Amino acid sequence: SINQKLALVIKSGKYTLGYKSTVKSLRQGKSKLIIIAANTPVLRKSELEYYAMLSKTKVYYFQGGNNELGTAVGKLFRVGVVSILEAG
Amino acid sequence: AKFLKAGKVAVVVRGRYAGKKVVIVKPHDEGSKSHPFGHALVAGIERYPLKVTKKHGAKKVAKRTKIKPFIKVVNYNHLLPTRYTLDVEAFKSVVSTETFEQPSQREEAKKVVKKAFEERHQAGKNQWFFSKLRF
Amino acid sequence: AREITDIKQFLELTRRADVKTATVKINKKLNKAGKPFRQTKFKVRGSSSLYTLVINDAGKAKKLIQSLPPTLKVNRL
Amino acid sequence: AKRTKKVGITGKYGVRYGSSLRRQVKKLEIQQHARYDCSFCGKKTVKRGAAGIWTCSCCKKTVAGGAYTVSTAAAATVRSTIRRLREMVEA
Amino acid sequence: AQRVTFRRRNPYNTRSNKIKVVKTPGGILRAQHVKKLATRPKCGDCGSALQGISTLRPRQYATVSKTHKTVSRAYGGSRCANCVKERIIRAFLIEEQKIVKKV
Amino acid sequence: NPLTHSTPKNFGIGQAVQPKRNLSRYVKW
Amino acid sequence: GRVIRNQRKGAGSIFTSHTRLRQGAAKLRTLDYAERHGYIRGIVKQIVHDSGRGAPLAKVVFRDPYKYRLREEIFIANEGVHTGQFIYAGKKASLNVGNVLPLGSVPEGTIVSNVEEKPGDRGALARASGNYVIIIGHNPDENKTRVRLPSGAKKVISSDARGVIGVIAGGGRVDKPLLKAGRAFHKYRLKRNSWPKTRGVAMNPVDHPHGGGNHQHIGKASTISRGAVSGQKAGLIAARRTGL
RNA sequence: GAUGGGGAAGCUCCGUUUCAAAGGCCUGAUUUUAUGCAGGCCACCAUCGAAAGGGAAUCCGGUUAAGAUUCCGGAACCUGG
RNA sequence: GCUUGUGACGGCCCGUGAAAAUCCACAGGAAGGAAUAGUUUUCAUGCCAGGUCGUACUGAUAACCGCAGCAGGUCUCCAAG
Ligand SMILES: [Cl-]
Ligand SMILES: [Mg+2]
Ligand SMILES: [Mg+2]
Ligand SMILES: [Mg+2]
Ligand SMILES: [Mg+2]
Ligand SMILES: [Mg+2]
Ligand SMILES: [Mg+2]
Ligand SMILES: [Mg+2]
Ligand SMILES: [Mg+2]
Ligand SMILES: [Mg+2]
Ligand SMILES: [Zn+2]
Ligand SMILES: [Zn+2]
Repeated sequence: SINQKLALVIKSGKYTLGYKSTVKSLRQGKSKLIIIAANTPVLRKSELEYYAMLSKTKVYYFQGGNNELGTAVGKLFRVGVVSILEAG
Repeated sequence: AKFLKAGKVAVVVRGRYAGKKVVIVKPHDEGSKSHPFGHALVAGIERYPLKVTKKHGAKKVAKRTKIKPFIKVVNYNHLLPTRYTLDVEAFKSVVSTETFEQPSQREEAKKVVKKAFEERHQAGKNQWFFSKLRF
Repeated sequence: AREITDIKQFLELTRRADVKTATVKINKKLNKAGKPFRQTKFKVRGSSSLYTLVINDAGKAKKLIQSLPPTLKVNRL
Repeated sequence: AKRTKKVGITGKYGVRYGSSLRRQVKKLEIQQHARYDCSFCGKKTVKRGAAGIWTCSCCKKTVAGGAYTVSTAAAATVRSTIRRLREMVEA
Repeated sequence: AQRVTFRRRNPYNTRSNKIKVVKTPGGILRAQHVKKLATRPKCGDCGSALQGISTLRPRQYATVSKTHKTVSRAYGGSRCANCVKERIIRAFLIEEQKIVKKV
Repeated sequence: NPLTHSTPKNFGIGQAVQPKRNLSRYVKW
Repeated sequence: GRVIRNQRKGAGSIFTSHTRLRQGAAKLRTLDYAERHGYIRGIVKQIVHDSGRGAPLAKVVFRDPYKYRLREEIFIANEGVHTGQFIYAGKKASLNVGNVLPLGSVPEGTIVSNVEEKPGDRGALARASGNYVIIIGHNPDENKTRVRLPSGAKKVISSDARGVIGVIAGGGRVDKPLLKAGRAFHKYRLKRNSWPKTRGVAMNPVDHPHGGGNHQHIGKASTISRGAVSGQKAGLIAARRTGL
């Protein structure tokens, strides 16, 4: 159940939402895991993978669109990529 | 975990140098007195050398291998880092924050960069850096 | 058609080898709130365009007339 | 307030053309004037241009579809049939 | 109260026969024929108007300087900055993927 | 030697444009 | 009498098709070396409306195999095809919507559209909106394929004839009533001059075989034999049966 | 609406890129002279059809018995070289 | 406020609402070029030329068509309190 594990890290851990802030975390090496929605453009998805490969960051693919990923985090807006800074 | 170092090769995305390959010389992670953003000092190629075959004469080979360099301060968001590297110790000292804000000092620095690039192109190494990106 | 403001570039036009005539126009105009003054406009007839120099200082206008080349034809008013 | 009881969008036709014909037009006019979710951006910004043409306001991606709906029932059945056949002939 | 007339022999209100009423130094109202308005050049990828490009009729571009008709960047007067950015990112990422597919 | 490189062309279907070949068999006489 | 209405249409003076706003003839690619051996990839640039045609059209651009340039094709778009989608045409193409394959390279039950009657005529069957062809069997010997047509007829076609996977977009168009004479007027304004239609019984005998009489009636059987000549074939031609 | 072709006893008919060996501007080669002779480029293949469609470029003042955005005075603009 | 131009939007279609000449930009890198010297006529200034045909007036209860100086017919722009 990825939804339950992701729900808990919001309350007790440090997370980041959005493409621009996710790239900044990867550039600074402060990201431990990035979650990518299913309906994101492939060009954007392939660019996040290249950043994660350089910084040696694990990549998880979410089985759902940006609408579903926003609900899993706990937001009323669409989320494209989630960056996990520190787990709770 | 950090990859923006003093030998990383990146691709310029904006600013009259878009599509040009560049190498990072001095990075500034947390802004500065000017440029209040993450930026790096880079040196790149403005005019790539042309392809050389066996049929070209001595005078023509030397003409087609000329490299026009440039020096620029670029925001991090306008760069696309790669997995390639290029040592900058041959011209790391000349290119710094002081070499800017002076028209004459910029020209002297670029002359040093041109010498390093041309010698680097001779006895071919870092071939991906000297090949123009097609887009 | 074209207005020139620099005094130095006006003097070279009078000896550009394609200029034959010039005219001097005197206009009595008022300042923002007080007494009027004498405005002098120097127009140089070029081959392709007319160049006009406008100065509101009467003292400087007298000096420019003296320094105007004698070969150039000048029309008064 | 509720302006009309049952005519809805078909109130522009007044009392003409017969109620049964106006009832059938109402069902299909609602479908063609509605907004639909975009499968590429995730936003509900898909509207019809000409018949069979559906364009997203944000993505600017245009998808060929049905005359009055983005996807017809028959077309959905076709996708399932092609997917089933493709897997059999590939592995 | 002063009324005007066409100044050409075309008496019909077509696109090429548009007029504007102006007042002359002679103190009278006279019609002035105006040309059709120009259209901004568009991007070759997304169709949006190009920034930094003069808006002129097609034959007027042969009289203005080159600086009016281009931007100092690759694909200057053809594609906008965002489309050029996508071209460079797409070109680099695909070529990198081709290398790893070869091996 | 270090300035010239080998860049073979792929003449397969969907690859680089085909080169000029002898088409005398197909000439419309 | 005089020449009747259906005879005058063959002269083609005022009955020609109105083709000013047409986007171009909708055809497949010319069958070349790439099609019959491997496959070639194309890109959908835009999906546009075509005047006089219910189904939309797709503009697909391919690379010229023998010359450095781009070639543009006009296809009839199937449901699900979108702008920016890669289209694969050839013998070795995959079984996906929008791909062009010969009928001998698909399994039984495949739904196809814009089917060639013969290999190289660039599409003849299942072109109207919402129509498709069903593959029902194959004959590996003598290279034949059995297909089912939109009218229900069974036809035997060569397995080298090409087709597009999917169903023609724009289906369900005919389910909405036109609801008034004005909408019918604008429909035929972009097609041809065949509307409105005057009934033959409302004419005079000089004009139509149904014309005349103190009452409005036909007077003789409306079923007309196949062997009748021009000027007589008004009504139900070679009807096997009539009635509901 | 010609040509290439095919019909018609024939006046003529069909057809408009058609079952055709359908053509010329960038030069190089030459200082006998004017363009013969070498690569490559391009195959689009007559012409007619709008004084309201498309389209390079002018305005003000003055002047006649009767002309003027055309003449006069002044001030501009476009194309070709 | 009136006339008109224009901008950003919205409604409508089983109707989605010309073509070509012409002009420009970009991609590409064939050639051509500097040291006692060359290229730029897409920066400025300066030089020359721009043929042929139409152009008066009416446009209507008298200049057009109706046997005519006929209460008929005949496209359009400007629009004061
Ligand atoms: Cl009839
Ligand atoms: Mg006109
Ligand atoms: Mg009757
Ligand atoms: Mg009869
Ligand atoms: Mg009978
Ligand atoms: Mg003929
Ligand atoms: Mg003509
Ligand atoms: Mg007069
Ligand atoms: Mg007159
Ligand atoms: Mg008369
Ligand atoms: Zn979308
Ligand atoms: Zn763009």
